[PDB]
Amino acid sequence: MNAPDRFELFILPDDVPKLKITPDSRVPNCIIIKFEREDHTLANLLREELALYPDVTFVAYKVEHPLFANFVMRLQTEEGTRPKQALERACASIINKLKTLDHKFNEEWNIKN
Amino acid sequence: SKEPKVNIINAQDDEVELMLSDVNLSLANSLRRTMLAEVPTLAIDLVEIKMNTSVLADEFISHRLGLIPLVSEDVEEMKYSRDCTCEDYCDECSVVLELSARHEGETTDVYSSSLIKVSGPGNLNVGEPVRRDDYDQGILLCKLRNHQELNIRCIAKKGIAKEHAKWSPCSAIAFEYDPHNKLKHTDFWFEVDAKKEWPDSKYATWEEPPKPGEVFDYKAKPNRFYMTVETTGSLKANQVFSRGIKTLQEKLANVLFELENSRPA
Amino acid sequence: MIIPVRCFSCGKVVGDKWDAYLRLLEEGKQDALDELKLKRYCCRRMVLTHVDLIEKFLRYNP
Amino acid sequence: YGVKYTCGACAHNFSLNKSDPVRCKECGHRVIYKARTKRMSKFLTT
Ligand SMILES: [Zn+2]
Ligand SMILES: [Zn+2]
Ligand SMILES: [Zn+2]
Repeated sequence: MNAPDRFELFILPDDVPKLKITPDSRVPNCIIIKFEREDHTLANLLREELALYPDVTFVAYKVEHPLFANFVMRLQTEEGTRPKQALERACASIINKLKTLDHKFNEEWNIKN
Repeated sequence: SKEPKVNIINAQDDEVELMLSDVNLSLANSLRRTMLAEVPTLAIDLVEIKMNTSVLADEFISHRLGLIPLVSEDVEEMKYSRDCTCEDYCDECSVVLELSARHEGETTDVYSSSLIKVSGPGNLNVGEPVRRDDYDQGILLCKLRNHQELNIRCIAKKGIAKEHAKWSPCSAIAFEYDPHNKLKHTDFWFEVDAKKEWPDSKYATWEEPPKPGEVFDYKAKPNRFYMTVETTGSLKANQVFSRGIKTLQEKLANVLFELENSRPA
Repeated sequence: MIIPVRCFSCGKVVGDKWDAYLRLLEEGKQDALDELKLKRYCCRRMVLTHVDLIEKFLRYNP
Repeated sequence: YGVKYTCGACAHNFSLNKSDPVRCKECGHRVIYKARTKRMSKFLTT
């Protein structure tokens, strides 16, 4: 009756970017990234790998409200180092970790009877 | 070989126990849910009933078939009806099925085995009534009496567990870590003795016991996770792990891709 | 009212398992669930609680 | 090809119109259902 169409939990709707990045005025060298059609599955994973770049001064994320599949990610880094980059890096470190995983799980498997 | 590492334990066709070490829980969990919800599959989605004298109603059966597990091997070389340039559907993005059931044998049953595959499979593993039943007719759709008929026509499509549960190929997944509460990520309830009143897990044997004389370790983090990946069919227990590991990756990709599309301007 | 394909709770299929069960009773006189491969109670309760009405419905004429 | 009304018991395709009585080709039992449609009905699998 009033509930959305299921496919609104992953498909971007009419003109909408996965990412929208906004500068934060509250404190220097900080940003808030709006991720559209996403959740903890991906949020918390990005949040995590950032407290890994000891070059990142801050990193938390949140789901405004459960009805809407979106989420905000706030990042702040050291001097003259752009967080967006740290987002790239910490994001890449993620794929590799998984790239390795995929592989280590395949050779491993074959050795089964 | 490199970063995180696996160490499979007893594994079969409908399960895959294994230990995942050298990874942040955060990341284990992420993969956890990804299997549970976002791996492309193939389920019946549209049902065009023609005749039906069964005691079950139209949409009741319709539901049923939505759940019947279909093949989803080369599910990846098919397209989402939403992206296919064909008005409605076609061989390039769907699998059509037939079902005819006339009551002749004066209780006749309708098993998922009774499904035809009227459209062109284009020579790719997909659209098959996954049967694991001992006899050879897995999933009793429904029963019917004397002269009750029933003619359908199903159309299957890609989709995922987000869109609907009728998709996710996961179906239950075990997850545990640090069986001996060393990290103290829990405060055991108890009347007198926590340890005696709280069942010890079968997982406590691949990690060393506590050892009293030691003070509380703090700098230690959640490393190593004992899991188990059950499958319902559609995709091989192994893949339901691989593909998972990969889709999560594809997503992490666009987050980096979408990124790039925003630097030029 | 027929058997429920796949368990609500976890998801594991369970449509086929009906006849196997209702059989391991009548004859083998038996636990049944356990061998049918129905481990954790979520799916367990699924089978062990189904009351197959369809049978009685089927007893009706046209 | 073609069917109009059916009987509550002896499900035998009938067919009528005004004043032609409201019974059946035998059984007096004056019930009768109005058999399914020709235009197929389309369903969703959720
Ligand atoms: Zn198409
Ligand atoms: Zn279950
Ligand atoms: Zn009559």
